[PDB]
Amino acid sequence: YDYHFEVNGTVVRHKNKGFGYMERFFELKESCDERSKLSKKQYERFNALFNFFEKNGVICMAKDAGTLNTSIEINSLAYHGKYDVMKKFIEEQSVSIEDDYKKAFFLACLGRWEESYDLYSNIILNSIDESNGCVYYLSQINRYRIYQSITQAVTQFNGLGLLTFGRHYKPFTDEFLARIEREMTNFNIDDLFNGMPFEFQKKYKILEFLSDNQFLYDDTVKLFELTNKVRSEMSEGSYSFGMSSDIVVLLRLYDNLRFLYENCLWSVSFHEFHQYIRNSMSLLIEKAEYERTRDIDELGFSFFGKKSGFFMEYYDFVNISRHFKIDDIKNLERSCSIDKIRFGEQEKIEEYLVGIAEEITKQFSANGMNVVFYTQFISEAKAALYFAKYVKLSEEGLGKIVKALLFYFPERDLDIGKRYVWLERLTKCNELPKSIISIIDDFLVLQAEKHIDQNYSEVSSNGLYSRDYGALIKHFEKNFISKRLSEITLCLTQDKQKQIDFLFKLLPLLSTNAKSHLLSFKSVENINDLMNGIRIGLIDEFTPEHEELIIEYLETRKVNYIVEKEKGIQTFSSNDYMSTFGIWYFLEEINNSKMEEFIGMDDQYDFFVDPENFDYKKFIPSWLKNYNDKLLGKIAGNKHMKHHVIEVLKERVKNSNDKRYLEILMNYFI
Amino acid sequence: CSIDKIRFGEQEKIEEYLVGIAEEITKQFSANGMNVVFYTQFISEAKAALYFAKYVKLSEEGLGKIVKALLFYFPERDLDIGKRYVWLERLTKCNELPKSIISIIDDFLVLQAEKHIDQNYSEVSSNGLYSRDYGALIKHFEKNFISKRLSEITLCLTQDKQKQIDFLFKLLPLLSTNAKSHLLSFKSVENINDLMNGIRIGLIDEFTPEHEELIIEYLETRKVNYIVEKEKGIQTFSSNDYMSTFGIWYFLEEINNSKMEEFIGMDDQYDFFVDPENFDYKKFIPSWLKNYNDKLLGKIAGNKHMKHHVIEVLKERVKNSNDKRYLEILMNYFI
Repeated sequence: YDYHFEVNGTVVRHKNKGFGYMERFFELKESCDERSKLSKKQYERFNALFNFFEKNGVICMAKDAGTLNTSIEINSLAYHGKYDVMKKFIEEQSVSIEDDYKKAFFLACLGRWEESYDLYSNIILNSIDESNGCVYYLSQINRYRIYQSITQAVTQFNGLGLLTFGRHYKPFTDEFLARIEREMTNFNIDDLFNGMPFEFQKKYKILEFLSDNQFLYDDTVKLFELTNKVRSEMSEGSYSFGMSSDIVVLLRLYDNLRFLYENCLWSVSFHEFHQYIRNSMSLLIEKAEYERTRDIDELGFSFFGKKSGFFMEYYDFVNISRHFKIDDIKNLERSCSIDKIRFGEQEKIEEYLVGIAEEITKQFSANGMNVVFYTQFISEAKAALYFAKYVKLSEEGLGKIVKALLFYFPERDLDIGKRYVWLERLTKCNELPKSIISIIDDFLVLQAEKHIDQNYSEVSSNGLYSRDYGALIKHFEKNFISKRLSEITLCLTQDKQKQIDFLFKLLPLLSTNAKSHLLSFKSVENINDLMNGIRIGLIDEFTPEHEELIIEYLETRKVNYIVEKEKGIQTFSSNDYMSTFGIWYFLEEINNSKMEEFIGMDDQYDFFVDPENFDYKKFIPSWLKNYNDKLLGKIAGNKHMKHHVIEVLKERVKNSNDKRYLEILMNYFI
Repeated sequence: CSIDKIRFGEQEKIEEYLVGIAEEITKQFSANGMNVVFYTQFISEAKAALYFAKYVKLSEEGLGKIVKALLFYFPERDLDIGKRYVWLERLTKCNELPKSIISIIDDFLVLQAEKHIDQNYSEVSSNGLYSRDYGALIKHFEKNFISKRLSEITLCLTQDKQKQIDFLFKLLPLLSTNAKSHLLSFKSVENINDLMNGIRIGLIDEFTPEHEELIIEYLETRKVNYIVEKEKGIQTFSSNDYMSTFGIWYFLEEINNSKMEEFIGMDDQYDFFVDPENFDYKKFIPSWLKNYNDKLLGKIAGNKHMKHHVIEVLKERVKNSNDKRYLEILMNYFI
């Protein structure tokens, strides 16, 4: 406790009433004349210290305070996702025990935990020379955190991991758990630092914090204090002023990532460390929304135009891609406008996104699925391709990304509906060239080659099916036709049942001889195809067979929920057809005057049909996020709906962090 | 969060903790023994407990002890007069101000009317809230209120005592009819600054048409002076003039002279309220809505002569700049 060593590189003295020795050391640094007044045996020791503080980024004190720059370098292969380079490092003869400690970390990052548990164990038996407990102590910790990772894996593999993994996997044999359970029983992680020689203690005191949560505590308290200071500064007008709250948050985050990855500590894979980076980055992105919107005069234009959390680099993309979940990112997409946040280093990011797509192919196409690695890696692969919306990628890099997100991605963790959500996000900073549409068209002819049996369906959670992949094609290029889809339409018969419905949903993609031959084979006979007909652009003016069947479905609904309420069941907006009927009646697409008797089936349907009768207490505010441009124009034209739903928007502007509700209010309703 | 949407229970024994805060204040400033070590940590608890008592329901008998410790016995180095009003107003959210507390707030205005026999005492505030606001707090919860001890001080008044002139005039609607009759007899009007210094600051409310005849005479000669200032190059006059007070009292019908439109365009701000139809909105800076009070923003809610213009000119900063207080104007006193 003789000095504060702040995160910028400066030194402020505290609890030092004696002599000031770090005062002397930087007077010896920048003055070569006072140098060589030393001895000879104490001069080769000086070249170690100048190399040491240059690595750790310690600069002169607060008196001679130079302008320090915000830079970071993590020279760790596991941080950058160099998966092939680690496999060529593991399949190589090790020289030292310091190279054994890195392979046991590189196996553990590759999900090869049964080998890393063994490889950490060989370090423990070979680290006998007392050169330093630094190898022996940090391997006891990393092994016990592997065993904690195995034990919570076999609880979620032989336990919950049957219906969510596809089978009852046993990636760890019973002979393995019969070995690792008795070895790690009677092993106290609190007794590891205290049972360790006195040469290790008071020479490695900073490593005692790795046995429990107190290596995160000094940064957790600072993160909670500076969050309230930023949220007070975001409301009181003050920007980032000098050494502000943003750079202190960023540099502590970078020191934690660089201590843990360079020293190969397996604490990188905690939940509590993934929570620290998540709350450290979500504060900096929230402060970045406030520094981009510029209000005050020229004092702040020089203060921070866009730096210290206001600009994004390669190291910031990787932290969000690895340490967030998707609902974590889905928070910030409406609290912040990340599309307005400039992402730099967009060529180093492109090497990261290609390496992930080229490590799904080497994991899900060939044999050896490696289900242990599949648990850890699939979150990072999901969040990287979800957050790849805002980077600008070249054509040779996007082709490996789309061809993995479509084909090689596993269906257990990403269904067919959560592929369209992320293929569409790759059209924000990109268009669809002729090389990416050809990959999507390679995927539609693969599913069409699997729709022979009627038993195969498309389990979609978002309601978005394999027809929307071709709808994303026809959004950009209207003049496109499909080759192999016009060849599969030659075989039309009653043999394969699922070829009937799937080829109908891709009608503008077909050719002239493909569309006419399909209409000669079949026609429309259900309103389910009518909902499919609007999405393919089939029928503009509905024939009165449809308007009969629109209210016929409503009449069967009037049969349905009356006898279903006696049994307690309900089909409220199951397939959203009657809700889509509600928009159709509201946009005056149906000229029937018989739906006044159908009022009283669903709350969404009662909103569109009789807004004077529908009490607006039952209105759900999320419905306004799902209405297009033309629908909100008619709501701006009404008087019955107009001056009442603003009170719903008035309680969502000042109580929800969703910035969409402000946009629906100011652009349409006022 | 929204702490008003949090229900508090055990209010029968939250009150007993808030009374015990009020007694330890009283046992340390009605008494001269101030243990300063205990003062360091107890006042931060006593400050926060009275601050966070906005969200409890108190009694009438238990609220008498809390208000007396807040107004009289709280130390001034921790609560100045600006902050005492911030917290007395917080105690009147869930507890509508009863007559036993209207007595105590009246006791506080008398006890500062007797602290200005010196001419050298100033209420060192920090929030821009002063003794006048406590009088507004009584008038808010009881309009038909006449303070028959502030009346019995402001009548016994002489022109030598100047500090209580600028103190009891700010507490004007609480005084009696005989008490206001004597009090107005010590201040009159001399020059064109004196026609509005005691009104635009003190609200003497001399709303006579002979008074406004000299006001429209001043801006007419200023319009003649504006022609002279236009020949000099700078057509704008002094910014310390009442250029905003021109039309705010005109649109709210405190100036009822018909010759106001003949002197249109004094320097910059005159043409807004006297003529919104023939008004150039490109010269209108919409940052002026900060300097408007609640009622003028409520007054322009029924202003159909600029209703197409005031909505868009407010959005031009709200949709672009990060103005958290301009957004509140669109929410409240607009639409």
